[PDB]
Amino acid sequence: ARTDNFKLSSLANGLKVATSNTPGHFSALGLYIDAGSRFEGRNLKGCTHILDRLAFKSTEHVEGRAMAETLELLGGNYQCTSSRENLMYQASVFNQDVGKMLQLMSETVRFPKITEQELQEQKLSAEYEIDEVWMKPELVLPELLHTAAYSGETLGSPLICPRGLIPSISKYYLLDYRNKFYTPENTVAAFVGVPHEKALELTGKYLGDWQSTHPPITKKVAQYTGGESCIPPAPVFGNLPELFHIQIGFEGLPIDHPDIYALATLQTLLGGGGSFSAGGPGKGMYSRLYTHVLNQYYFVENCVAFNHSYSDSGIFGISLSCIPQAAPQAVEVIAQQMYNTFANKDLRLTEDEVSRAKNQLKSSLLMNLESKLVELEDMGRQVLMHGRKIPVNEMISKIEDLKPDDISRVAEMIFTGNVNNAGNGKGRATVVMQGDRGSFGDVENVLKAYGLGNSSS
Amino acid sequence: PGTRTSKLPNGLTIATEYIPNTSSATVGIFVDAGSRAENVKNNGTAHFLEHLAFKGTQNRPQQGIELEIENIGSHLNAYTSRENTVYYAKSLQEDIPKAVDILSDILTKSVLDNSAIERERDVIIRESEEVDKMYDEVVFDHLHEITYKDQPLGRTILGPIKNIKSITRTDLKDYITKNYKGDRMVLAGAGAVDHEKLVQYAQKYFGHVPKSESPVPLGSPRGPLPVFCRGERFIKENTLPTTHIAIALEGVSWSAPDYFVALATQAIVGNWDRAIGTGTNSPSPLAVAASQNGSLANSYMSFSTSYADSGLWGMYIVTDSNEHNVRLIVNEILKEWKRIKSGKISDAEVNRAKAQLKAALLLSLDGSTAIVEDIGRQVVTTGKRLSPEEVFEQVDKITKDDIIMWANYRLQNKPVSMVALGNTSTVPNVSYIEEKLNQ
Ligand SMILES: [Zn+2]
Repeated sequence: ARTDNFKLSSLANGLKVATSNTPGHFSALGLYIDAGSRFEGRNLKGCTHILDRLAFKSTEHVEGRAMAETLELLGGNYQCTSSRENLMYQASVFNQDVGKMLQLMSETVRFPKITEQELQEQKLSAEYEIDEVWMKPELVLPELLHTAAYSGETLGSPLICPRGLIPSISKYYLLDYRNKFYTPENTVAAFVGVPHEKALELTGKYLGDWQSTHPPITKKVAQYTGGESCIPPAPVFGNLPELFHIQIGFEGLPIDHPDIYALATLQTLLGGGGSFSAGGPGKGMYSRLYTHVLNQYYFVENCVAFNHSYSDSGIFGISLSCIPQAAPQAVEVIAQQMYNTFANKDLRLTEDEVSRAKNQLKSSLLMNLESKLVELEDMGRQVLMHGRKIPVNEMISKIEDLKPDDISRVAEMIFTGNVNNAGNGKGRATVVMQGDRGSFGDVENVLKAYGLGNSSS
Repeated sequence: PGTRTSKLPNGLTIATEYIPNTSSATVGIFVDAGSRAENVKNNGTAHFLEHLAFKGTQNRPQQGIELEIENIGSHLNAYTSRENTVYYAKSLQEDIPKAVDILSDILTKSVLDNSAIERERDVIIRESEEVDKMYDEVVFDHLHEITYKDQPLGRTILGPIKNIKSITRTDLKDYITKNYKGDRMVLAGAGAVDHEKLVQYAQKYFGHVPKSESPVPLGSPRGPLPVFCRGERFIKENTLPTTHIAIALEGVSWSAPDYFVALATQAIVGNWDRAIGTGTNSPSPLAVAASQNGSLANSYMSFSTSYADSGLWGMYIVTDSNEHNVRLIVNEILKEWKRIKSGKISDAEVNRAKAQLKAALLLSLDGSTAIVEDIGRQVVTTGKRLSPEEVFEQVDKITKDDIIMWANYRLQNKPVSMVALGNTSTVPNVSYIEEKLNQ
C-alpha cells in the first residue's frame, strides 16, 4: 500500500495491473489466473496441469522453436505452475527485457496453438509423471488428506490426475477450460521493480484488447466434511527403513481470516520436522513437536504441524511418520499434542513459547519476502484473491500483538471442530494414513477420548 | 547505491549493500583460511572448528546460543571451503547487533571443551562415510589431490580419518591463533543494514582481533602460485554400477581478466543427461553424439572451479559401468573442445551462452543471503566486489573471438590431470587425451 510503493489499477477489460517496490538490479513479472484443480469438477479433471505443462510452446504469432530460443536469450528464468487455487506464469529478467517477456507470456496465455503433437507429448509425459508422484509419500499423503477432507470436491478434487483420465484430455476440453478461466477479468498482471506507468503501457499493449468470453460462472464454495482413508504400506526397498504415515487434521482458516496470524503462530509453536533436522541454531528445535515428540519417541522419524490455508477454507493438523511397530500409538500421540495446546491446565501455552513462535513467524515471512520472485507471487495472488496487497507493517503488527490467550483460543476453536467457514463444514476430523489400517486402532474413539473434534451439529 | 566499504584499524574490512524496503538482513564473517591453511598433520582442523563453534563460548553455553537465536527468529550457519571459513546469520534488522555479537563470540571465544572435542570425532567420521557415497565428491577430492600434488589446495576439507582421530585442542587453538587476523577477514552485510552502525558494531565486537604482523591486502598473492600437476588416478571398483570420470586442465582464478570468458566457454559446451537432455532447445553436436546409437554415457557436466590464485576447468562424466566404452564419450568431448578451438561456433550459441551466464550470475543474486554470499566471497578472495552491473558488463562484452582465443590458449599444449572411479578398464590414458586434444 504505502512503503511498498504498491500501486494497483485496472484496464478497461478488467485486467488488474499491480506493481511494487522500486528499481533494482533486475525485475520480476507474472500473469496470475484464478484457476486450479479445485475448479475442474469431474469434466475437466487434469486440464489445469496439462495447460501449465503446455505453457510457452507455440502460439499464433510465435513458432515453438523461436519461443524457446527467445526465452533462453532472456535468461531462461521463467515458469508456469499450478496448484489447487492457482495457475501462474512468472519470471525474473533484466530490466530492459520486461516488455519482451510480457509479450511472450501474453502470447502463451492468449494465443497458444496446442497442436496435436504438443498435446500428445505432454500427455505421454504426464503419465510418467503421475507414476513417479505416487511413489513419494510427501506428495501422496497430502493428496489423500485433501481428498478425504472435502470428499473429493473442490479443494479435495484430485490435484494428481487419475492416470486413466489423462488419455481423454482433448483439445476440446482444454479449450473449454481456457474459455472458462482465461479471461482478463479473471487475471492479474504483476511486476516488481517496474514503474506503474510503464507496466500500464506494456499491459495495455499486449493484453489491453483481450476480451472476455463471458462464460458460465462455476465457482463452488469449499465444503469441509472430514473423513478417513488408508492406502497399503509402501514397498520395502534396500537399507531404507519401513515407515507408516498418518495425518490428522481439522478444518482450518481462510488465508484472510482475522485469526490466521494466530493460527500460523500455533503452527510455528508446534513446529516439528524430521528426527534428523540438519542446520544450525534457529531451525526450531524448541518447538513442541520436537520437545514433546521427536526427542521423546524415536520410533517416530517425523512429526510436523501443517497449515493448508486457502481462499474459503483450510486444513490444520499434525503429520506423523513412524516404524510399523509404533503405529498403534500414533493417534494418541497426536491427540495428546493437540489436547495439550488448550485443554491441559498444566501445559498451557507459555509466554516464552508464544513469544518465540511469534518472532519465528515474523522472521520466515519477512525473510522469504527478500526474494523478488516471492514478493511478486505473493502480490499477484493477494490481488487475485481480494484485489489489495496487505502492507508489511500491518502484517507484522497483527503478529506482534498476539498474546498467549489468542493462540490458545484459536487452538481450541480448531481442534474442537468449531470453525465456521462459508462452506459450513462438519466438525469431523480428517484422518489419512498409509500402512496396515488395523495397526492404527480405533481412531475415532481415541480422538473422542480426548475431546477433539465435534459430534453434534 | 552499490557496495559501501570500510576498514577497521586491525585490518578487518566491512562491506555492505543496503536493500530498500526490507526489514531483515544477513551478516557474515568471512575469513581467508579454510583447509588450504592447514598442513598434512593439521589437515581437517578448519572443519573441526566449524563444528565446535556451536558448542559453547566463554560467554554462552551451547543451549544458550541456540535458544537465543530461536527466540528472536534468527538463523546461524557456517561452512568451510578450501579457501575460507564462513559463519553467518540471518535476522530481523533489530537483531543485527546481537548477530554480530554472537558471530564474533563463536569465532573467537569458543570454549573448545575437551569433552566436546572427543564426542565430535565420531560425528566427523560419520560425515566422512557419507561423502564416500557421493561419487562425484570422491572423484573431485582425488582430482584435487593429484592435480595439486603435495600442496595445500590438494587436501580435502574433512581431512584423513587418521587426522580426525588425532586433532587436539592445541591444533585447534593454533589454527585460530595463526589464521584469525583482522586483515584476513571480511564482515559482509546486506538487507536492512546501516553501513555506519555496522562498522561501529564490527569495531566493538571484532576489534579485539589481532592484526597480522605482515599485513597483506585481501586480494594479494598468498605466496608461491599453486602449480597444476598433470597426472591420472584410476580407482578400480568393479562393484559400482556407474563409472565416474573428471578431466581437467588448468583454469582461471577469481581475478583473472579472462574469468568470465572461461565461464562463457564452459556454458558453450554445457551439460547433458541421458534422460533429461541439455536443458536447451538446441543441443550441441556433443550432446547429439552422446545420445546417439544407444548413448555414449549417462551424463556429462562442464565445470569451472576458481580459487584466488588458481583454477580447474573441465568435464565431469558419468557412464554405465557395464554398457559404455568411456573412450567413445571422451573422444566426443575432445572433439567438441576442438570445434571451439577451430572457431566453428555460431553467433547464436555464443549469445545463448552469454545469456545463460548472465542469468546464472545475476538473477540468482536475489535474497540478502545470496547477496552477502557474493559480497563476502568476492571481497575476501579478491579485495573487491564487482557490482551486478559491472558483472553484466564483463559478460556482455565477450566475443566469439575472446572464446576461441581462450580455448586455444587453455586447451592446446597444456597439461591435463584425470581421475576415474569404477569400471576403469575402458577409461583412456592422460597422454591419450592430450594427444587427441592437441592433435
Ligand atoms: Zn561437517
